[PDB]
Parts: sequence; structure tokens; C-alpha cells
Amino acid sequence: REDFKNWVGILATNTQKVKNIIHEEVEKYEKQYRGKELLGFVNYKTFEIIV
Amino acid sequence: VKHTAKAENMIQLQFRMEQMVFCQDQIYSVVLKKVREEIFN
Repeated sequence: REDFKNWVGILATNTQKVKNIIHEEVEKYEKQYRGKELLGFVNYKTFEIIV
Repeated sequence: VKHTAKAENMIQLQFRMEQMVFCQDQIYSVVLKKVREEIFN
């Protein structure tokens, strides 16, 4: 159980960590990808690629 | 008549323009208006 309680800690820790990734992605999406796609609204493919 | 035709084409052209959904900075003011109407209210 000590290990499985640790595994929640990694999921939260990793959930803090991805914020650098999404950040860079959003500025790639802003400087291109939804302006490529005739100006929405939220785009799904940027949302799929990050996850 | 020469001018009724200039007029009749121009109205047509202005509507031909509005088929394209084009977005600009002035939407934030009215996207706030959604949050006013449908969320705060």
C-alpha cells in the first residue's frame, strides 16, 4: 500500500509538471494552429496532442 | 436608374461579404456579455 499511496503522489506531481508542455503548446496554437483553422473557439487537435 | 443599379449591387456585395465567420478583438466585450446573461444573472 505504501507504493500505491506513492502512486497518487506521482499523478499529482506529474499534473504540476505538464504545465510547461501545455504552455509552449498554447503559444504554438496561438501563433499558428487555431488561426490556421479560420479562428474559433477551442481546437480539439491541440487539446488531443498535449494529452 | 444608373444609381439604383449601383445601389442594388452594393447591398448585394455587403451581404456576400457576411457569409464568412470572421473574428476580431471586439468579441471579448460580448463574450463577457454571455457570462453577464447566462452565468451571473
